[PDB]
Amino acid sequence: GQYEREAFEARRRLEESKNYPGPIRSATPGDTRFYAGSLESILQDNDRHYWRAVIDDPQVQYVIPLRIRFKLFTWVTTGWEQRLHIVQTMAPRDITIARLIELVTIENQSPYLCSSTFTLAVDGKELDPDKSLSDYGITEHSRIDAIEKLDHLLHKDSERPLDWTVDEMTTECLKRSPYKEMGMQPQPNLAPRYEARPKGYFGRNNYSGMKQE
Amino acid sequence: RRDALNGGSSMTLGSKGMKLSPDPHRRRMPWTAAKEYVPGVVLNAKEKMVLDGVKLVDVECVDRASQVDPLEALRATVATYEYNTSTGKNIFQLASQVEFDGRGQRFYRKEWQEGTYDKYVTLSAIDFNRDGNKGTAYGYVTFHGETTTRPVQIDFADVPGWHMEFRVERAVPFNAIVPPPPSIGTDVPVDPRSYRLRAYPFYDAPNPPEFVERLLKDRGVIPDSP
Amino acid sequence: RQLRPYYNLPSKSDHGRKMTGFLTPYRHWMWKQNELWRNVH
Amino acid sequence: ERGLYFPINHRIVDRRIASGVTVEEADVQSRYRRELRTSFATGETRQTIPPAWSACERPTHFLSLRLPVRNVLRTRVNEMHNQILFSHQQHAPLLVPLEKLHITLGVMAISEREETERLASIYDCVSEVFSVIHPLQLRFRGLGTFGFGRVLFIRVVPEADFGILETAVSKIRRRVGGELKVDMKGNPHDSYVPHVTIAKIRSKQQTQFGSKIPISMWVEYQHHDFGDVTFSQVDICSMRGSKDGYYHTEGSVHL
Amino acid sequence: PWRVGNNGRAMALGPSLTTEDEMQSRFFSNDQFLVHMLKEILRIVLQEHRRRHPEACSRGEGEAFFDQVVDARETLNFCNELIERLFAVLGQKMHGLNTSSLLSVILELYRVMGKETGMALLRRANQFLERKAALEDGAKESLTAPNYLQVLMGFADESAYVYDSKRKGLCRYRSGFDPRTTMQQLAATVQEIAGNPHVTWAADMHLQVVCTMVGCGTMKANDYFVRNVLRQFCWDSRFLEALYMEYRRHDDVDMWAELTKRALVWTARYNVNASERLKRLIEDDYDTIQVHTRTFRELAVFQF
Amino acid sequence: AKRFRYNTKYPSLVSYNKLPWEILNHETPEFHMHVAPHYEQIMTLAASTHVPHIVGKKHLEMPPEHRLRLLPGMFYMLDGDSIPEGFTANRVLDPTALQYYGRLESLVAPVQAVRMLISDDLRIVCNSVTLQGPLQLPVASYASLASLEVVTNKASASFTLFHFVRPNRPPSELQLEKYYIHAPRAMALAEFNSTSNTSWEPKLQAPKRSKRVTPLPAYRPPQSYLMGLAERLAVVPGSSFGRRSLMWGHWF
Amino acid sequence: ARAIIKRRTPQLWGAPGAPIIRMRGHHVVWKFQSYDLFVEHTHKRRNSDARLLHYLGKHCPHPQKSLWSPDTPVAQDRHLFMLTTVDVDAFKYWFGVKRCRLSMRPWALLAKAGLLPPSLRQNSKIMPKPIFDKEQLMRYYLANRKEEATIEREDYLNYKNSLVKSEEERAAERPVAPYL
Amino acid sequence: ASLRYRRPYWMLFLKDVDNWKIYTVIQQPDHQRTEMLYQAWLGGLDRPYTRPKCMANQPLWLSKKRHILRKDRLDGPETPLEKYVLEWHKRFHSFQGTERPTVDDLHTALDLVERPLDLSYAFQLLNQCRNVNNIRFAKDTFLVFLEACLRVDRKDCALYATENAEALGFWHIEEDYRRYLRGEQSWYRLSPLDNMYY
Amino acid sequence: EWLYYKQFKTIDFSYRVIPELPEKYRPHQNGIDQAPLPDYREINKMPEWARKEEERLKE
RNA sequence: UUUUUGAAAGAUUUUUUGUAUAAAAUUUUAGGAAUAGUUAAUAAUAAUUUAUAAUUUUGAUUAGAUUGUUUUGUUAAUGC
Repeated sequence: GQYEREAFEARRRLEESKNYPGPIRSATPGDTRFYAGSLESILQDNDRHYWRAVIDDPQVQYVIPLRIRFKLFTWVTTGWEQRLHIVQTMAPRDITIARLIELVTIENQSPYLCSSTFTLAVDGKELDPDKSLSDYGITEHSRIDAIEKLDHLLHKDSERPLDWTVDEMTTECLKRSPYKEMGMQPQPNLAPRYEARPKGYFGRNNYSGMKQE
Repeated sequence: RRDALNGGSSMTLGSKGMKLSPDPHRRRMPWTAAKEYVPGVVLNAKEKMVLDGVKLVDVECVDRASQVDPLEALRATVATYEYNTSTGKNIFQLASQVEFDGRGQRFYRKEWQEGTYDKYVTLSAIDFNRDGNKGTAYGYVTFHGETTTRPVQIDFADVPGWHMEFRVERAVPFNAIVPPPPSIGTDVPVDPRSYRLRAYPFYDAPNPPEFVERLLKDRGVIPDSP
Repeated sequence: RQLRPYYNLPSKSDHGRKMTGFLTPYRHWMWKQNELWRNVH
Repeated sequence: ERGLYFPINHRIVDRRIASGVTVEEADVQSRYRRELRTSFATGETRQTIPPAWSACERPTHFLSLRLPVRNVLRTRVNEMHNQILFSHQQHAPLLVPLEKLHITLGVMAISEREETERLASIYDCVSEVFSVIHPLQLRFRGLGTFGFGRVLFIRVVPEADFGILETAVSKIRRRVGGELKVDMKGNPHDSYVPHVTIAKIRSKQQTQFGSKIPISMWVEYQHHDFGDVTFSQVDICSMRGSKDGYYHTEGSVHL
Repeated sequence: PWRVGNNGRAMALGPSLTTEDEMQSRFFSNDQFLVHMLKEILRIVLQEHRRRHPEACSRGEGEAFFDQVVDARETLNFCNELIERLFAVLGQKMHGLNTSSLLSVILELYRVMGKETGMALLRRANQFLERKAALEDGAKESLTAPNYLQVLMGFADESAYVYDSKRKGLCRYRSGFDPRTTMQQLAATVQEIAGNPHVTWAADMHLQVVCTMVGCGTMKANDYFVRNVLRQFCWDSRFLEALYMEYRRHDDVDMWAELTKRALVWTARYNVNASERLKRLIEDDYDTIQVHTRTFRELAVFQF
Repeated sequence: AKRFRYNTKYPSLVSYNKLPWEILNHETPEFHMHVAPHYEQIMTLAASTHVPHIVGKKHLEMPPEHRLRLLPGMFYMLDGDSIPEGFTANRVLDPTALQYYGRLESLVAPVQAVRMLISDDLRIVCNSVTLQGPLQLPVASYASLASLEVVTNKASASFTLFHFVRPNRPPSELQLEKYYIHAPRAMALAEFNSTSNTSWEPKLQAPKRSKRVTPLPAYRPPQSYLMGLAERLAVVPGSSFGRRSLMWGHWF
Repeated sequence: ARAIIKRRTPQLWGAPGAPIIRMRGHHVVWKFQSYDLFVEHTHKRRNSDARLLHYLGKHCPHPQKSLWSPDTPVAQDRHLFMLTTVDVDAFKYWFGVKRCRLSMRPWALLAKAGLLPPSLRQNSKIMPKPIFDKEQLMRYYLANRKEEATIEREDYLNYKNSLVKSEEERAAERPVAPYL
Repeated sequence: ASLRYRRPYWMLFLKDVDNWKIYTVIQQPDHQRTEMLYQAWLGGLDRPYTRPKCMANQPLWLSKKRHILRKDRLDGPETPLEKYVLEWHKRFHSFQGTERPTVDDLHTALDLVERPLDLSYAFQLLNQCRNVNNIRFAKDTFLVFLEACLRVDRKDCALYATENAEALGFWHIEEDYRRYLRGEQSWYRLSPLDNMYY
Repeated sequence: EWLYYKQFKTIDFSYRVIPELPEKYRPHQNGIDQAPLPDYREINKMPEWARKEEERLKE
């Protein structure tokens, strides 16, 4: 890209020059934690909440915000759905993917997703747990996927979630992982209320990148 | 948005149309795009008056108690079939008869030969549900010469308005995948004698003089007294 | 509004609408002299 | 049931995620309350950052204020070491000995081909600054992190004599950096953070001991008072402690 | 489904014009910047020629585009005098850099200012590359996509006509132009080009191919267009602005008008805008082939 | 109608309004719906130019630990059909899936058979499409399929394409698009250089046409009850393609 | 988009609607009825302010006399006058540049002003609406044609910038010897 | 005219259910035992049950349980066609089937006729394969039907089945049977296995 | 047309069909109990046309 | 009691972006005092995390009257 490529070019030239004094840290401003707007927003790594019109020094990014696209079984109240669940982890540049996945395990707040040991991938081909992030070329942009130990089975219908829209929830399902809490029979408050997507939302067939109808 | 008519104009509210955008207009309402709807009410209006004096049998009229004279059950078959062909034939009643489920045969709803409209659906597959007359009917669409480059699902198969003139050439068996029709500019060159295009992207036919003399008459250019 | 011509396609039905929007090709031709004298405007 | 509904502790909107992505396409769930944590809640002491080349080369000469004998910093550091050990037998091989104690007010990459001649002119610039100065009293209070947690040190507080001391050390930084084109780490114009490193992870332990000292070992002292002490000597020393414990005294200045 | 969509994570409809595929003028090292200098100087030499003569730079507007104007040779002397200037003021290092960006500007400089053949262009660029390659190591340098684009454009300038003179329906051509020879050259060079694996094609190259096909009167250009461009390039109405000049040449209005209607269907299908030149192309002799070129509201508003 | 900026509304620990994740499933015809129009461009590719990994000589041989380390995303064409090691093969005759390959076959040698292979690990699936016969493409001498010895040999060449992936995976990690390099047909230009060069005479002008165009059959306006003005209705001229202000050819 | 719609007062879409150049005016006794012409949005709250954009003028529907000028022997001047005060330049900025919908009574007025062409609904009942046909429409354009080189200009200087810095008097901005 | 607002979201796109306002209110504790009784009334279950949080269309699983426990009538299967009719009304009339009848499974039913009763049975299976499951009869079904109505000695049925032949599923009727059931010939076809008419 | 909707209590003449709810909306309370299973021998007696036509074969 | 284009204005051949919840000033009643899902930090934590927490006489919490900050009346006029 006309930015990633070029900022890498210059980030590299900067150390292709030894006649360079260092940065004047009092004059290399950080970012402000207090600003105008309303939220505690996070901008980029190179960006300041204020105006800093300078072209500050292109510095190496020590910890990468790595984004791992899990698979969370959601419950619109009309079936279970497959939807994108990125967990953007701030991870260093020197780490082995083994420790990276240990890291994501500690990082998630939905343990719907770290029940069983999983692995990483980029455009398919797995990454080994003995080499590190630059050992393949992981930036914050590496369009990574994540693959569970039961990903090759979700076309199947054995471990597929037994939903009360189309399936029989026995009593033993009423003491197992999602269903003890999912809230089958509506309380006076419908206690844990979930989403709801129509049975006729997308049309007669489901969601695809290409035009079917 | 993407393509409204004449651009974006506002001398009226109606100058855009009954919808401004061939797209949806919400990203949370996917269905509300603009398809070429064909009447659902009136073309699902199956004349019950053909099906009156027939003493029908129900799927719970299976009892010997309810079994009718096979002559009257023949009245029931002819009645139910005339009852479904009242407005027309669904494609699933069209191409259950033609051999090989009509794969390859170029269908057309009645309008698709009338006017500047010139289109067919060089159908490419048909799959039937348990109940027939419903299912998924895919087809290489063909407008004014040009085909899709993959078999699309065919809209309004499951509405009764269809026709087809089965030519034996297009009888495509259950073993050979439908070879897609050629388009008249790309896959086959153009000849000015075999096919001649009905209307181009600019074309609009001269005024039907019965419509000009109806409009004159009403708007009072043609005197109209009883 | 979108006019309801008495020569529209009357949905012979008791539940929705006794008259639908479906022109006789005179309308789609009359509607022409309608929506071009506005685009001249 | 015991607080706000949508707390502003968790009110966060990250803008390195594209637009619309969290709306209708994808979820970015993470833990943002550690990337939005403050140097006061971690320990990042913004050390003067050396550029590429000066970062590639190891510290050869370093200016340091010498600790006197019979200190308070020494004794409180001794009890800190007792508690480091009684806490963990793990962490003894990371602590700096008590005798290697100094006060770092600058590191400098000196070439040996022009070694002693440059050391002499540097000595001129050091004595010509610290001649009129009085003996210096400083404050040690609360530790911090060099190398992103690699180094743990008892910074001298800016609350007693950092003003005078930093006029001095930025003068001698300017002199050693722009006058005699020696390599102090940073810019000729920056002010190197004077520091008292008390423990460190060295490249020879990175492999086994990590790249970040365990903030549990020391964090009880991250904001402890280590003492106010007086000192009289600024010494340029060559980086060889094994001489007699304290690094090779390549020059002294009494105050 | 009706066409190949230009998707985010991957384009599909090819490029309409070829990029120089490089870094910025700012990112160059001092040496390469020297070549960059002459490249920019030549850019403005061509630009002053275009501004000084607007009739002798637009392709095919009059026979003045065919007669080489006075006061171009002298400027070409100054061009090659800067050229040998860099060639001399840099030696071995002049090899180990990228001179394609200036290569193309020399090509276009001599190509527009003077009026050669496209064979002269390929000969000349090969002279350039052998000249630069005999410097240090036994090698040579493959012209890249832009450099080839200059070749094609020389071919398209080569096969050009003075078509709609005030009423002339003719196609006035150059005095003694032979398209057998020309298209022989073109097919040869394009075989060379498409043999090059690193040369990614783009619609700028394809369109000069196509209007070569048309100016050569081959009656095969539209066939080229369909197999090669129409379906898979985010193409533009200049393809068709050229191709109609091939469609008009048939013997029967029956084929002329129908191929045109098919082209316009392509237009509507592949999301192309009939340019004013397209519509006036048609309208010029629409009184013969009766192909309506105006939407109805456009026609009504023009009349009113 | 454009795209808004950020989710400011909901707790992102419960993904709410998110258009669901497309997963191409090998069991059902959607797998082939997506991977089917892709093969045809890689076919035009390997018929125009030489690209390395397409025309292998045999399967890849890798231990079952590293199979998923190189293969996922591996797609190549062998001289004849032969199951790679560690796989099982399942033919498919479903017409609703086969229907797509129409545009494949009507541009290249017609498709003979189609299989889905699954590894004994269950986790690497190879859609394997075996083609048959003389190609429709003027495959170039410096192609990759030209080295596949198919256009060299006479009719009855049964070469076969393989595309490996992990299953249940979205149409993103199907690295079949990265070969969308478009290269034209120069065989078309190859007429004007050999022995047809003196045979073909080109005409540059147009001939004197004294005859106007023969008009189409007279227009009979429609007689069904029309939907209405396809301008005002937002319906593309054929519900297929066109511009909603280029409302040609909808009944009038 | 509301559960129980407001029945006499729905517009087309949305809660704050597009800007519209309305010409309201309070209904009291006809003698005391004059019209607050003003920009504003479609979907307002009950009063005329909360989506009031920019007061645009006032109209007197009651034709008044020349009691500000003397008694001319000039007919068209002695005729009653109907008066209105526009905000011509903020109308141009709203209508032209922000594109606010021009309602039909306000348009009926500004038509009489000379800003906007006489509206759709000033229908001369006494003449029929037109009859479009492609043969005659194209036969005319054939007959009388205007050129690209005369149309592109007007397109530019009528929808895009029109201050032609006269090439000759761009000389006044190209400095002289002390910096030339 | 959208019910999008008046009723909850997931009940967007609910048509052909009557008065959905009950499921909107199905959580409120009185309506809760109201539907506890409606479900026990519809039966099929043993322990208490109501349709789940946000379902108006009853579960597909419970609908299948009742649709299969509802006892198929004709407890008197004697003739081949009564057994075949119980099996066919378990195959193509069990809840949510994906198989649609075969002309080759109409043939067997049609060839189990002893009496006019079975004539009516297989005739109604013809009705369904003709009009319910939208199938194509074989080339030679008119014979399998002509003989099947002779097996009860019916001629009026076959003459009506020839006179109105477009709407039955019989597209190929050779002129021999037309001439036969009129009398234009007094014989329809020579079985060539034994080279004898009839 | 509007007469149809006017029976409904869409409080706004809405062209929507809000079904007016009764208090006794289900059979379990409106007094209707289950279906009476007719005797399978009562529905397994031959029909009369079929009997008169069963007796016309011996002739 | 405060908030946006993503609806719409709204124009093209496609994927197109960073502007929002926050506040700040003013608050009544004769006899005037205690109030409470609590304050801050961690937190996309803690129905049992940490703590010398927060509101108040600069008039708090309870209760009472009361629609909150360009519209009048009087007066030469601060006012009322």
